[PDB]
Order: sequence, then C-alpha cells, then structure tokens
Amino acid sequence: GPEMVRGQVFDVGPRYTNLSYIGEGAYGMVCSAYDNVNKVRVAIKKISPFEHQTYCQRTLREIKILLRFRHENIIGINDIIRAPTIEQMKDVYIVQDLMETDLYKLLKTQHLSNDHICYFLYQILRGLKYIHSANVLHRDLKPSNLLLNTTCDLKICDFGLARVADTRWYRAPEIMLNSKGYTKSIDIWSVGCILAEMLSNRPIFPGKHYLDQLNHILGILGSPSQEDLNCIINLKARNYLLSLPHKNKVPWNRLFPNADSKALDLLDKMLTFNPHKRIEVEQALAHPYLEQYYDPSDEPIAEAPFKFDMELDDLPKEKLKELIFEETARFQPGY
Ligand SMILES: O=C(Nc1ccc2n[nH]c(-c3ccncc3)c2c1)[C@@H]1CCN(CC(=O)N2CCN(c3ccc(-c4ncccn4)cc3)CC2)C1
Repeated sequence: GPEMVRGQVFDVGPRYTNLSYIGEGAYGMVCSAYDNVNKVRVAIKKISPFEHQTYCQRTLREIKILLRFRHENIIGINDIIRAPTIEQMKDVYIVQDLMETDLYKLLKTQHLSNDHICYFLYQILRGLKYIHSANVLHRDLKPSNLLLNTTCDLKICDFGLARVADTRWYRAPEIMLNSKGYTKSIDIWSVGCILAEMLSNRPIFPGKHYLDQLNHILGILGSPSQEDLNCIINLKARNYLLSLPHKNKVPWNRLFPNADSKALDLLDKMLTFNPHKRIEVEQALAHPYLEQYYDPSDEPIAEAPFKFDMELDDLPKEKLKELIFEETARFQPGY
C-alpha cells in the first residue's frame, strides 16, 4: 500500500518515499519525501481541487506560472504526479525543492538581527523584480510565502492568486478602499508590511475588517494629503477618506526604536499611502539600506513577460481540469 501522513494518502511511489508532514491549509497538505531517482529530499504537496472552479483556477495558475518562471529566489516545480487519464485524476502531487522553514514560522521563535533582515529583504525584492519584470502581480505576499534554507537563502512561493498586470493584513490600502486601477505597487506594500514584521515580530496593520485595518494604517501614516486624495479614481474611495478624522503621522522610529535608520527610510517608501508615489522594485533594490547586496548584474529579469490576462475566470471547472491535465503532461513519459 501507499504511504499515509496525518490520514492523507500520498500515492507517489515508487519514486518518492519516506513521506513526513510539513504543513497544511486550504490548498491541501505538504510533506517532505525522498526522491529515489535523483537521491535528494524534496517537498511534495497534495492538491485535490477538482470539485470547484476557484480551486482549479488557483491550481492552474500555480502550475503555469511556476513552470514558466526560473529564478533563484522563486520556488520551482521539479515534477508533477497525477493519474494517467483525466477521469482518474482526483489529486495532483507537485514536487518542489525542500527548504528548512518559512518566515512565518521563523518569526514565531526567533528575533532577527539587522544582518538577517537586510539579506531577507534583499532576496524578497530580488525575486519580486523578476516577478514584476514578467508583467505579473503576486498579490499575496506574506511571511508564510517566503521559504528559507539553512544559509538564509529565500524563495517566494504560492502563485495561486497571481495575475498578469492589466489573512488580509498584508493588503494595500487601495485594494481595501476599492480605489480601482491596481498596479505592481500592491506587492511593494506587502513587502513593506513584511519588513515591519521582521523588525518587531508582529504584524504592523492587523484589523477585524478593512475599516479597522484602514484606521490602523492611517493612525500610523497619518491622513492622506489632499493631493493624495485627488489621485484616487474612485469617488466613493475619496469620499470615504474625507469622512475620517484627521490623524498625524507617527514617526517610524517610535514604533521601531532599534531599527536601522536606513531600514526605516525604505520602510517609509514602501508603506507610502499613494500607490503612484510608492517606491518601485528596482528603486527599492538601489536603496542605501541594501547597499551590501545590491548588484544589478546579478538581479535578472524574465526572458518573456506575460502579455495577456490568462482568461480563466469564466472557464468551467471541468475545462480547467483538462487544462491542468495538459499542463502536467510534460512530466509524463513520451513514446
Ligand atoms: O508552495 C507552497 N509550499 C511549499 C513549497 C515547497 C517547499 N519546500 N519546503 C517547504 C517548507 C515549508 C515550511 N517548512 C519547511 C519546508 C515548502 C513549502 C505552498 C503550499 C501550497 N502552495 C500553493 C499551491 O499549491 N497552489 C495555490 C493554491 N491552490 C489551491 C487552493 C485551494 C484549494 C482548495 N482545495 C480544497 C478545499 C479548498 N481549497 C485547492 C487548490 C493549489 C495550487 C503554496
């Protein structure tokens, strides 16, 4: 019989054996395993998405994007196991490099030194430069999506919500206000939130719902200038902000009194309220805080950026399942 972990069968043998639990979520379950061909330990995740269209979209995006991307700071896909026919296919096993932990877990137990924060931040931005150069928005950057190895190498994961550019605590204010016209800047906001969390071991902008989160945001950043209000397309968003009481900016060094001054200048530029004024990834990399690492010769871009929206939103789940079957065929044998 097949190996089982926490009640889930992982039917990945004979090539992959010695299954051990790592974690789980709505997506399914991830385990470590041993690859008896390549003689290496790997991560394997079991996804079972075919009952719902949304799950199938997230699965197809993950697979398509990660097979197209190739970057040191982005997790790849090494192999995919699924059934030999569409009708038999209920589970999809995605095989990826094994890392040691993720930043969510790390921050639960460890206080990071500036040297660690600086290197992690560098790598996040270096991977994000590639993502953005592919004309893609990640849209769900957060500490659990940052995988780490023993020498502090970092890889971004989870492209299930990514889109071609046309927990809620890491979401940019423009999304919450429904300001319309979202850009790459949404991911920079998320990185700002991750940096603040590396500096303090807790989230900078928690909140019950968007109204609460926005009040916390503006309680720290202070009220948007009229000029920033005038840059909002959505009149409903502008009007909502004009309805709030005036708040002064809280200095960053109040909240993070032991943080590097350069780190706080970059934090301020990332956690800028107006998305048009928010620092872009290439300028972030060039910021003084990251001078120890910055090297444009070693910060590659995507060879062939995505041109067009993937257009998955109104495909039935059964058609998405066929597209998943087709995408996963490159890991099946040829004649
Ligand atoms: O890639 C992911 N995790 C990885 C990967 C490689 C790793 N190597 N080492 C580790 C590691 C981590 C922590 N500690 C030690 C080691 C890895 C973790 C995460 C896990 C899931 N993944 C996204 C993903 O697989 N997709 C996007 C979401 N999607 C999806 C979402 C929901 C549902 C769903 N299904 C049933 C009910 C409800 N929802 C189905 C599919 C499936 C495709 C991002």
